[PDB]
Formats: sequence, structure tokens, C-alpha cells
Amino acid sequence: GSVQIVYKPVDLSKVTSKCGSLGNIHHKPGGGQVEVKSEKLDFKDRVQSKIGSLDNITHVPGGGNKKIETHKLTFRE
Amino acid sequence: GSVQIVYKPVDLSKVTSKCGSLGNIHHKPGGGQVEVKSEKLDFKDRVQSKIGSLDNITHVPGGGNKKIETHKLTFRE
Amino acid sequence: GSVQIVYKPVDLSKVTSKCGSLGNIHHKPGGGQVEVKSEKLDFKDRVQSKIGSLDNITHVPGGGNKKIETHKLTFRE
Amino acid sequence: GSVQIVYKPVDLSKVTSKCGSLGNIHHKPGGGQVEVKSEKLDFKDRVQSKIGSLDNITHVPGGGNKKIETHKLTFRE
Amino acid sequence: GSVQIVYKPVDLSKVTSKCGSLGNIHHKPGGGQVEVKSEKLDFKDRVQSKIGSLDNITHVPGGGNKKIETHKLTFRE
Amino acid sequence: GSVQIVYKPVDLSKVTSKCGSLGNIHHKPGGGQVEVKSEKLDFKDRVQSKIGSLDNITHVPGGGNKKIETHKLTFRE
Repeated sequence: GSVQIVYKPVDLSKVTSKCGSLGNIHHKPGGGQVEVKSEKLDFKDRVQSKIGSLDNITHVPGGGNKKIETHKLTFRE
Repeated sequence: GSVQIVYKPVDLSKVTSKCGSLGNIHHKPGGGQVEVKSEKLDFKDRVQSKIGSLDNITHVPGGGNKKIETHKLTFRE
Repeated sequence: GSVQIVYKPVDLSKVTSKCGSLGNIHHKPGGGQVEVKSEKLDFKDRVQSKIGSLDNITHVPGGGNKKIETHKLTFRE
Repeated sequence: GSVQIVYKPVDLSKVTSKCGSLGNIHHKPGGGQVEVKSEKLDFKDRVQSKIGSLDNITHVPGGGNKKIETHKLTFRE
Repeated sequence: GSVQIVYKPVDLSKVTSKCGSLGNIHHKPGGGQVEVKSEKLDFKDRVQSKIGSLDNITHVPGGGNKKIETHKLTFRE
Repeated sequence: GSVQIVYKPVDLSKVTSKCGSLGNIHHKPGGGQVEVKSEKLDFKDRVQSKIGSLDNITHVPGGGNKKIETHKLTFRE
């Protein structure tokens, strides 16, 4: 019993943008207040956590395009 | 018993945009207030959590396009 | 008993947009208030949670287009 | 007596195609026979000729599109 | 008497194609036979000729697109 | 009497192709036979000729695109 597998996908795909100008952008939020009160913090087994955060973000990429691919050939016996 | 598998998908797909100008954008929210009160925090087994957060975000990508692909050939016995 | 599988899908698909200008956009919400009170927090077995959040978001992508594909050939015995 | 010619043709044309796949094509003609008998051949000036030819042609272009133009301003006296 | 010619043709044309795959092509003609018999051949000036030819041609271009132009301003006296 | 010629053609043309794959191509003609019999051949001036030829050609360009132009300003007297 002979097994033959050929795995030859092809992609010529493009992910693209064009823009004339980004222009004037004004991030001006009023001052927030964040208060958190807790007594104990027990953490185990791959847990991840964020407490009391206050983030201001002004992300203005001229492109900002993204492509994701995954290929996976798996074999048993 | 011979098994032959051929895996040859083709894509020439495009994900694209054109824009004249982004123009004036004004992120100006009033100051929020966030209060959280808790006594104990027990965390285990891949849990992830966010408490008391106050996020202001002004994301203005000139493209912002996205493509996702997954290929998966699996075989047994 | 011979098994032959051929997997050759083709796509030339496009996902595209055109825009003259994005123009003036004004995110100006009044200041919210969020209060949460809790005594205990027990978390296990892949749980994920968000408490007391107050998010202001002004997402203005010049394209914002998205494509998703999945291919899956599976075989047994 | 003045003369003024402004030859300014503007071209924005496109000649285009899409095809998914060209597929299986089978050029299998039976064997031809060509016999020509002649005694004398006298040629002069701009003659061009072909005798006793047997051509098999397969032509499978992925596009095969064509454009031709012939601009011609002529002036006298 | 003045003369003024402004030969300014503007070209923005495109000749283009997409193809997914060219696929299996099978040029398999049967064996031809070509016999030509002649006694004398006298040629002069601009003659060109072909005799007794047997051509097998496979031509499979991935594009195969063409553009031709012939601009020609001519002036006299 | 003044004369003024402004020969300024502007070209922004494109000739282009995409192809996913060229695929399996099988040039397999049967064996031809070519017989030519002649007594005398006298040629003069600009003659060009071919006799008794048997050509097998496979041509598989990945693009195969062409562009030709022939600008020609001519002036007299």
C-alpha cells in the first residue's frame, strides 16, 4: 500500500490601499478617573489580568493593512 | 491499496481600497469615571480578565484592509 | 482498492471600495459613569471576563474591507 | 496667413480578460499527406510564397488580448 | 506666414489578463508526410519562399498580450 | 516665414498578465517525413528561402507579453 500526498497551493493575492492625505485628527478626551479596590489577589495556571488601567491611543497608520495565512499538512500511521 | 491526494488550490484574490482624503476627525468624549469594588480574586486554568479599564481610542488607518486564509490537509491510517 | 482525491478550487475574487473623501466626523459623547460592586471572583477552566469597562472608540478606516477563507481536506482509513 | 494644428488625442482604453482555468485540450489530428509536383518556378520583385507545407499548431494563451493604433498627421505646402 | 504643429497624443491604455491555471494540453498529431518535386527554381530581387516544410508547434504563453502603435508626423514644403 | 513643430507624445501604457500555474503540457507528434527533389537553384539580390525543413517547437513563456512602437517625425524643404 503506497500513499502519495502532493501539497502545492498557489497564491498571487494582494492586500493594498491608496490614500490622498490623512488630514487633521484631534484626540482630545476629557480626563478620566479609575478607582479599583480589592483585598486579595491569588493567581495560578496561565492566568493573565489587567486592573485600574487608563489608556489613551491615537493610532494613525498610513497603510494599516494585514494578511494572515496558515498551512498545515498532518499525517498518521 | 494505493491512496493519492493532490492539494492544489489557487487564489489570485485582491482586497483593496482607494480614498481621496481622510479629512478632519474629532475624538472629544467627556471625562468618564469607573469605580469597581471587590474583596477577593481567585484565578486558575487559563482564565484572563480586565477590571476598572477606561480606554479612549482614535484608530484612523489609511487602508485598514485584512485577509485571512487557513489551509489544512489531515490524514489517518 | 485505489482512492484518488484531487482538491483544486480556484478564486479570482476581489473585495474592494472607492471613496471621494471621509469628511468631518465628531465623536463627542457625554461623560459616562460605571459602578460595579462584587464580593468574590472565582475563575477556572478557560473563562474570560470584563468588569467596569468604559470604552470610547472612533474607528475610521479608509478601506476597512475584509476577506476570510478556510480550506479543509480530511481523510480516514 | 498663419496655420495652426493641435493634434492631441487622449486615450484611456483597456482591453482585459479573466479566466478561471484553461482546462484539458487535446490536439490529435490524423496524419495528413501533401504531394505537390511542379516543373519550373521563376519569381521576381516582391513575391513571397509557400509550397507543400503541413502545419500542426496548438496555441493556448492565458490572455491573448490585442490592441493596435496608427496615428498619422500629414502636412503639405 | 507662420506654421505651428503641436503633436501631443496622450496614452494611458492597458492590455491585461488573469488566468487561474493553464491546465493539461496534449499536442499529439499523427506523423505527416510531405513530398515536393520540382526541376528548376530561379529567384530575383525581394523574393522569400518555403518548400516541403512540416512544422509541429505548441505555444502556451501565460499572458500572450500585445500592443502595437505607429505615430507618424510628416511635413513638406 | 517661421516653422515650429513640437512632437511630444506621452505614453503611460501597461501590458501585463497574471497566471497561477502553467501546468502539464505534452508535445508528442508522430515522426514526420519530408522529401524534396530539385535539379537547379539560382538565386540573386535579396532572396531568402527554406527547403526540406521539419521543425518541432514547444514554447511556454511565463509571460509572453509584447509592446511595439515606431515614432517617425519627417521634415522636408
